Amino acid sequence: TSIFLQEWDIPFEQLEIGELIGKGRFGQVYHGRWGEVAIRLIDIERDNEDQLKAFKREVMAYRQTRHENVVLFMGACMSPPHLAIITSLCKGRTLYSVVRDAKIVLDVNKTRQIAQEIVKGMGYLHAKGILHKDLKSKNVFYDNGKVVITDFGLFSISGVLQREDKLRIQNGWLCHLAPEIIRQLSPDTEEDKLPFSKHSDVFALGTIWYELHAREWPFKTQPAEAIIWQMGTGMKPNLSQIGMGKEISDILLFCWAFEQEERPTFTKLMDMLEKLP
Amino acid sequence: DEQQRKRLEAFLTQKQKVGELKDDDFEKISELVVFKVSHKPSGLVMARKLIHLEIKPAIRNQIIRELQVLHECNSPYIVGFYGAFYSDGEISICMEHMDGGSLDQVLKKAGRIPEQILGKVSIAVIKGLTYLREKHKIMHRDVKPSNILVNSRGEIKLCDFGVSGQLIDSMANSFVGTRSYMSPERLQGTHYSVQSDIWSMGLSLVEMAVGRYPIPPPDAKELELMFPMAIFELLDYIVNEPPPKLPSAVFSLEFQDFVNKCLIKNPAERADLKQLMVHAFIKRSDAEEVDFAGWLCSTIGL
Ligand SMILES: Nc1ncnc2c1ncn2[C@@H]1O[C@H](COP(=O)(O)OP(=O)(O)NP(=O)(O)O)[C@@H](O)[C@H]1O
Ligand SMILES: Nc1ncnc2c1ncn2[C@@H]1O[C@H](COP(=O)(O)OP(=O)(O)NP(=O)(O)O)[C@@H](O)[C@H]1O
Ligand SMILES: O=C(NOC[C@H](O)CO)c1ccc(F)c(F)c1Nc1ccc(I)cc1F
Ligand SMILES: [Mg+2]
Ligand SMILES: [Mg+2]
Repeated sequence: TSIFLQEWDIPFEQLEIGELIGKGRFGQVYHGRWGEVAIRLIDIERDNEDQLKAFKREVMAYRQTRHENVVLFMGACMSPPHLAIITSLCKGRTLYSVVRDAKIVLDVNKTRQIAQEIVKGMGYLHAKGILHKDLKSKNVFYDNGKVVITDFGLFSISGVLQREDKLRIQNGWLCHLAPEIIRQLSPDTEEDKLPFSKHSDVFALGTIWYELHAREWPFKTQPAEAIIWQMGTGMKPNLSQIGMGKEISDILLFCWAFEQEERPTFTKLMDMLEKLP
Repeated sequence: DEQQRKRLEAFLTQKQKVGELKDDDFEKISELVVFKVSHKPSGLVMARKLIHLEIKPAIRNQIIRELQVLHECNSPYIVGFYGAFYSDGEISICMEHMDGGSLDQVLKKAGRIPEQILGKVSIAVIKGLTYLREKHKIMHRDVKPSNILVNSRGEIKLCDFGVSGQLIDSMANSFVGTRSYMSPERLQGTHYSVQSDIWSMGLSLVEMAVGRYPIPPPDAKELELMFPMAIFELLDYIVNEPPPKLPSAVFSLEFQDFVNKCLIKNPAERADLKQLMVHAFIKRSDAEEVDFAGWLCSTIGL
């Protein structure tokens, strides 16, 4: 019914909580001291206690993870109604902030390398049997060539959808969802029961690949309802309007494939990215 | 109308009774997120809508400049505007308080809205959209019953139209539900104009006439009694299936043809504002004596 912090392999003596790092839909993220650390405080309503113990096993699954491209899960303590997820602190800035910085060059070579790093980390998480379910630029950190993935698996326990008969969509969420998921969205759909898969994570990386070169999300102009219908019927943009070659556009065509089985695995995707000019 | 000019000018005699607006001027009266508020530097009772944005000052300055043009637009068919200020992470839009509310909650109060009232509603909505396009080169972009307001004076006015392009982008999250009034061409991502607003009006009119959101259409049993669907299923139904239509028994031919011309899928074939202006339905409705204020106060309770 509870998880303690002495259960963890990281030797834990004291934990200092500092300033808030930023606003977020899921919990609060504070600075911490252990070395510096990142603390995410979550609250549980003391209901769906079977979904609660499933959260415990998903956390114990995080324990067996260690990879250079994956944020270091360091601990998690649970004293209901309060939960806390403690991960290593990422220096630098999020890929979302880097891609939207005019003072930073993103040539084709660096974008190929950044993509390959995310693929390596996502391949590790898939090999360990872990779905990210919320891969995006705000959950990737880049510090002068160091690329780390963040916030994998939180979406299952998240509750970011919570009006009457009206589902909340934030701007960048829809364009990362594969068509099989987009067709499922409903005003009373919940994150725990959405058909996520390894193919859906590959679709989300395809969105990041578009974002790396266009320096903006796809469907930037259009409202949410138009995005839902267009992505559901399988309409997708390309990168030729900015003058990108076929090699860089084939990446999208494979990752954004309408049928799940046509999307490559991350190992195959790593092969494809190695062969770019 | 001569009368409409008077109340418009009387609205501008209330315009300078305040100069600037900030938070401490207002006391929360009630909830209608929009709030009925009592202003104290001036005796006006106002409607204050607050939009939550966490964003840097420079773009908000751009937002306020774009919102100040509402001081310029004035019409008996669009609701009046007092001012727009920023305070504590929410930007405020101050407008007239209309004691009748929106058409969606008065339809919730009544059973169904009769044809004669909907005729006057059509005339005012058409002239309101015509005013915005011809005088200010803006389209509404969000026509639906929840943003058409009424009052005990008997005037009906449009609100919540897209005047600021940056405010559309600055909103962090949208709320997508089971009722959609978006035109088929907008859902498919093609070029659109006020023709989309005309579709939205037509779909709003049939919903208010029958008392139910008309997509998907009701079966035979539900149509007699009157007298679980995913979001993508509804949107694809709007795009691919034939548009909704009024029952042929209870409504006049002029009204049925009016909404049919508004709900043509091809926006080039859909009637424009001028064609509507001369459609036999609103020529007939314009020359009719209906006490709109009496229908409102008697059925709602004011
Ligand atoms: N490991 C980390 N190191 C440093 N900052 C972090 C870390 N994880 C999250 N943050 C920051 O904490 C804030 C909140 O994060 P988070 O709750 O994940 O929201 P987000 O992913 O950035 N956007 P969203 O999930 O759509 O609400 C953001 O400013 C993040 O950049
Ligand atoms: N100016 C107003 N005068 C009187 N009632 C109003 C006014 N503006 C809004 N309302 C009422 O308050 C409600 C809030 O409207 P609004 O904030 O636009 O949300 P909504 O119309 O319900 N749906 P949406 O506009 O898509 O968020 C409306 O449905 C009306 O019932
Ligand atoms: O209320 C608005 N709703 O738009 C919703 C978005 O289109 C979709 O989320 C809106 C949008 C743009 C803008 F510039 C405004 F001033 C708006 N509000 C608004 C406009 C005119 C009056 I008189 C009173 C008002 F309160
Ligand atoms: Mg996150
Ligand atoms: Mg509104």
